[PDB]
Amino acid sequence: APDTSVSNKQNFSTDVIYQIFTDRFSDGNPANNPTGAAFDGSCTNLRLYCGGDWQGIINKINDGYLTGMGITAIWISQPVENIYSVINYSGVNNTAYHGYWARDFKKTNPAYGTMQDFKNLIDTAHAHNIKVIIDFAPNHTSPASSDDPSFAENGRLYDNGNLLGGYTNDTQNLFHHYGGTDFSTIENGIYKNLYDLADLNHNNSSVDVYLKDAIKMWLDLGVDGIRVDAVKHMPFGWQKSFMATINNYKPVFTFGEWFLGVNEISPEYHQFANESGMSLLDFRFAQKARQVFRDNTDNMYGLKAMLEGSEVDYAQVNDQVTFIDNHDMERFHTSNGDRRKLEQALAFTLTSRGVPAIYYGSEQYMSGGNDPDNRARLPSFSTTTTAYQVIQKLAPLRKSNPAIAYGSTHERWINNDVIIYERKFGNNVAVVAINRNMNTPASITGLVTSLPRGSYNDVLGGILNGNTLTVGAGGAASNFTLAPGGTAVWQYTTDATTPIIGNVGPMMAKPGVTITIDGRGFGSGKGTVYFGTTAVTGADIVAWEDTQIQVKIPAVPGGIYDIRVANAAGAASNIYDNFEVLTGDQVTVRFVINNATTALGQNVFLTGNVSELGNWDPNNAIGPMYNQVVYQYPTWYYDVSVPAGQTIEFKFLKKQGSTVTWEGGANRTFTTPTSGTATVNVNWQP
Amino acid sequence: APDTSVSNKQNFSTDVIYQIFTDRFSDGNPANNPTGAAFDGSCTNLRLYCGGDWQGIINKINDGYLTGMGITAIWISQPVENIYSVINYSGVNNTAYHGYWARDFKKTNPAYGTMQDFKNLIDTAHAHNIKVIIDFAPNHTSPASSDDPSFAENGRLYDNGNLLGGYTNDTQNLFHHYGGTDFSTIENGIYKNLYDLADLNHNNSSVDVYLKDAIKMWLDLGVDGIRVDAVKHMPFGWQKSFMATINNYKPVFTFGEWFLGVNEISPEYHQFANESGMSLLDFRFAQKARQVFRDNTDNMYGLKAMLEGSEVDYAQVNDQVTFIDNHDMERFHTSNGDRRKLEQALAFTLTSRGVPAIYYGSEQYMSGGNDPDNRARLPSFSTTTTAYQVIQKLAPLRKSNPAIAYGSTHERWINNDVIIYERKFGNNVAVVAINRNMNTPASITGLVTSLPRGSYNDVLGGILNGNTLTVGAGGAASNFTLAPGGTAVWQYTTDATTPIIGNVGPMMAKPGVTITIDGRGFGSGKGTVYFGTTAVTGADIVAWEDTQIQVKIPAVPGGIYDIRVANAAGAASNIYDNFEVLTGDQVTVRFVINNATTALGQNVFLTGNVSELGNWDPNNAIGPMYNQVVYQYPTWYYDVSVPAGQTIEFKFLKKQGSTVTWEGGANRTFTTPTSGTATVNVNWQP
Ligand SMILES: OC[C@H]1NC[C@H](O)[C@@H](O)[C@@H]1O
Ligand SMILES: OC[C@H]1NC[C@H](O)[C@@H](O)[C@@H]1O
Ligand SMILES: OC[C@H]1NC[C@H](O)[C@@H](O)[C@@H]1O
Ligand SMILES: OC[C@H]1NC[C@H](O)[C@@H](O)[C@@H]1O
Ligand SMILES: [Ca+2]
Ligand SMILES: [Ca+2]
Ligand SMILES: [Ca+2]
Ligand SMILES: [Ca+2]
Repeated sequence: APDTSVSNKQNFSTDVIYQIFTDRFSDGNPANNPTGAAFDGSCTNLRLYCGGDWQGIINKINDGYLTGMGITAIWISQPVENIYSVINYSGVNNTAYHGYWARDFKKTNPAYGTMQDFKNLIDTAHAHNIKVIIDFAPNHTSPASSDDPSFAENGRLYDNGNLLGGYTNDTQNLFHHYGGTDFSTIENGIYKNLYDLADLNHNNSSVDVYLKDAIKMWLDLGVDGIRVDAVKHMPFGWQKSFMATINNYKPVFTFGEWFLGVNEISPEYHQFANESGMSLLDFRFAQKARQVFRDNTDNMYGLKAMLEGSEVDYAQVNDQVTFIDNHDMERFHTSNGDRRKLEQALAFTLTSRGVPAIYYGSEQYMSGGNDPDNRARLPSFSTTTTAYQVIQKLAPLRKSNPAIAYGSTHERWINNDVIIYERKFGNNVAVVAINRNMNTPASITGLVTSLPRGSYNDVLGGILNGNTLTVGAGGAASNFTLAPGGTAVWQYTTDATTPIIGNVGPMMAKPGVTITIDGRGFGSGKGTVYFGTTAVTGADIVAWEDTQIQVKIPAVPGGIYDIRVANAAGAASNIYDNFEVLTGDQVTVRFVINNATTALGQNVFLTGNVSELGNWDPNNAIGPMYNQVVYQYPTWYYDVSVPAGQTIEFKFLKKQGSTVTWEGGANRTFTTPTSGTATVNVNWQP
Repeated sequence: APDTSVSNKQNFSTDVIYQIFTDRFSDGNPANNPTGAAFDGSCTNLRLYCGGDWQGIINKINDGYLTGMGITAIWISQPVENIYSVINYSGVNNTAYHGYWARDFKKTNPAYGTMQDFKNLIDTAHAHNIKVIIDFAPNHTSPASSDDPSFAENGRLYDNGNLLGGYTNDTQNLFHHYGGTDFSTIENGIYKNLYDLADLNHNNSSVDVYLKDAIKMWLDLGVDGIRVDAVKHMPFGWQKSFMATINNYKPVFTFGEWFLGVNEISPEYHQFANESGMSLLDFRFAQKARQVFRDNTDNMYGLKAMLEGSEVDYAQVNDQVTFIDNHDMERFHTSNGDRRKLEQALAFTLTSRGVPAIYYGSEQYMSGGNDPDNRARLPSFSTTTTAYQVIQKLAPLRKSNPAIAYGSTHERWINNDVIIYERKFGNNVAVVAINRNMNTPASITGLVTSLPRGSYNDVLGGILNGNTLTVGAGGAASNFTLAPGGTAVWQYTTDATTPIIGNVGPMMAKPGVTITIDGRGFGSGKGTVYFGTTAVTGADIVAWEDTQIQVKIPAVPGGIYDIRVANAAGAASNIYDNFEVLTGDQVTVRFVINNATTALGQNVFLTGNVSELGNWDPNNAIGPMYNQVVYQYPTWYYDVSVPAGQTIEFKFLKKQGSTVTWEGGANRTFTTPTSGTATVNVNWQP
């Protein structure tokens, strides 16, 4: 099937995501509305249920509101049954309208709909070529107090109606009981509770298996993507075994939320995007885009530096989900802010690298502060706003122009207020020019592009005051004045003769899994896929066509491989690196080491004989291990994804700067479980 | 030996070449000076001999003039015996002072020195770590008139004293007798005479073998590089067999001259750089640098487009020889024009990609128009000009900082008069800021670089009004004013932990030849070199150290290969592409096809079964063939380098866009000569 197909659940760069708070979009079925204290039909108390549901989204796909805008994927609230309690927090009543307070991950939230309503939403979305992404929040169940078991539903977890347990009297340790986080360390934020939310214990085998069975059920119902809540707050080794469960079963595009503030660049955030098996909401993009287009706290050089820097720091930049606002920030459009600012920031996001997400109601110029005020019901379904038309004109280019979906980003002209950038993929080109200054025109002289000679018409049709671009010989444009607030997009597409890989999904899986390689120029006849120097041909290539190849991962040793395609004529593609072949299915094992005393800046790590443990390489060792909450120094601990059902060999080490101190003695051995978790508890061998 | 060693004859990106017109630099031996009418000791008449010789160049290496400037390679006038005639062109007397009128390619020009002086020059240069490049001009001998055999020496060619023949009564057909070129087409400029120079006929086996024995003789005398004259004027297929003779024998850096005018971008020029086996004087760079820093006929946006476009169009941009003026251009500095223009442009060239060449006397601010006025005797040997000091501070960086020798070029800040670019190779960084505006300071706000946080001294120590750069977190530099005319260079080096290939030489040779791979991070232990998927290890790697590997080309089929290095730990490098493995030694064969009538825009091409003939691929066929001068339409002809001593199969095809029309019949076979040339004259087969 081609790369742009709705059946491509693995890669979303050709898509535009519309993020819906299900309760706040459309009430298509009033019979499923919560009653009494839990419901507010006027939606003026934004902490209560207003009535929006899966039938309302079906109705808006059907009548052309969503499809008219060019949307090709929707991201909805977590679908699972939530608690029914109305919680009073300091006067204000609060309900689970947002879908984040789960009680049963195997059932639906009936305010949103039934299992049949969910099936009908999947089938309507697919019939209209829209992919469906669901939130999934495996970190916690709901607000709970173990001291007061009558508060809310005491964080209770059920498995298809069957009670597994609550927070009070948790004799099975389904939950963490360490108090609440103060967010001081990443360790602190993982094992302590977020606010009053009952923290699930993923080291408990019943919790691990339950959540893995639950995600497979939603994959069996046809979902096409997953957005994981609070990835900063769950053990990264458990989330890698969770991603291996998805990828080795039915791989679908998965991304998480790790919040970053203005000007925060975090190593851990970039490591997580690069090594977890999921991508991230691109807060680095979003925060700089709001500084340049909204708050004017940075200029075009800051935007350029973010695009140039992120291209390097994210191993797969085409998988990162970009946005200009969402449920965790003030709405981009403000009361006293010019609407052209929103329109430009949307045109920039839709033409930039990554997978663009638009927060519902952006096209209706909704304004509002932070939660709950950024989640008002959307006030209108007018299809004639400039913002609606901006998305309607640009969002189809992700499907039709491979340069927009996959290309490189090249700054061609810049000054403090103007950027002109080019996206390029093979011979496909798009050029975007943005003047954020609203009172001064920009004189553009000396613009060179990769466009062939011609008079290119602005894809926006002059609605954001764009103009035609005349390109002569050598891609040189004739000079022009870009209007105050001007935004224009120019493009050229052709068929590629060289194979070029634009995206690969999934990025981590065991031998025998089919991955999806998307791009252009592969040709019609089956050629060769290289995983390192290993060639895969014939029957192992499950499908081959010019924009997409599906191929089985060869039985190569676990490790990181470069992927390369050669078409039937032997012409080879660019290399798409950082593919992780797993040793096999994964389980999370907690490694605990006692009596590992360290100096200042010296930390304990783990390594061993499988790729999952760094293959005995100190530079790739697992850690630094943790040593504050579940166990305290000099005992260190860490939850690590490792191959299931096999005897691994390992050793601990201390590292400080360039010095590695290994444990002495014989190498340690451990036979991992086939599913569930296990704990290894040992003592430092000098 | 390391990449920066004087013994690395294959790659010159760590060098700075100083171009010397031997007669116009230093007369170190007055006893070898031409006498009488051929000589002007005062060098007032710039068309006569002034006395400069190889002993004068030895004296300027030994007294510290050249070594003090940081020069690491000299490029001198053609060393071979020239005609002795004083030619009178319309009253003006003229001699071979420039070395371009050869009469014997196997002897030295006596005015420059004996064989002994040449060997002493090689040894003195090498002892002082200077490489030696010679001109070689195999397109012609000298001014000749077949009608008047008494004019000049009638272009006579000798072979070590034995007359091979002259232009009048050329019964052996050593020369072309088609008249002079009008430069209307490439074909016209190849087979007709340049002005009155007796054009050699490379399809004559005596000429072919003589010129290849002559070059081999000079490689045996120890020369380190060859600059070939008039590459646009010899058959490209003969030039490729000549380059293969060099590269399969004693590979040295070879580059040619193909003139480009202002704003001229030629596809044939780039195709020759990429496919001939030699690189080129980078006229594209030179013309744009002059437009921006000398003439003001373009601004920094055009310089940016030149850097960014040349990156892509040259398959190996690190091998192109850059410059701002030379023997075929008016001097960059004008009579009492602003010296800071020259000083900024030299700084620009010394810190940019490729191999920089400085024309002698640039450090003495010599001015003058076109030939012979740009070749005056240099007027001073002062070592205290600002220009001498600029070369001295920046030239060593090509040896010490691999980002300047090999790195990418990245514009980081720009406006009409200011460019700030960054060179990067691994984590080595150099950042250059240039304000060409001589009256307006520039406030640089928003500069982001790859430099670590800290303060950086301008490497030029303020001599071109540069300043200290303070870099904070994120590579963001503090706001500073770049003075009018300000140029500053800031850098950071640190050792490469992983393999990075910066250059490969030669780029075209047969199996068994040793090639030189230069870069950083290869480590001291032998690793693996890949030519495609063919791993080469052990005894086939002739030498391996951290900055340089020498390895023998494996016995793979002829074709274009990617080269990649993996150090002993298995970390792999970037891919260096476009390496051509030849099928074997090369001979040039003339292919002639008669009765090949074509339509509007339909042309004849040759293809065949060796890689040299495109391997039957019509998109890789040799052509379009020629049909004007040696043979006339509908007879087409072409001189093609093919493997020597074997039976090749071939066919002709006609192409008009995408329609390929083949000859009928069984494929033609020919057994190529082992040495010399051959002609295949054949009839179109329907
Ligand atoms: O704090 C990050 C994450 N924690 C849990 C909250 O329920 C969720 O909405 C939030 O986005
Ligand atoms: O000597 C202890 C430690 N040293 C280095 C070896 O690679 C590793 O296998 C061993 O466990
Ligand atoms: O083609 C330019 C070139 N032509 C050939 C001439 O010999 C040389 O003097 C001149 O520089
Ligand atoms: O297709 C015509 C020509 N092409 C290439 C084939 O190898 C040769 O055998 C054939 O005659
Ligand atoms: Ca409802
Ligand atoms: Ca947690
Ligand atoms: Ca002399
Ligand atoms: Ca010629």
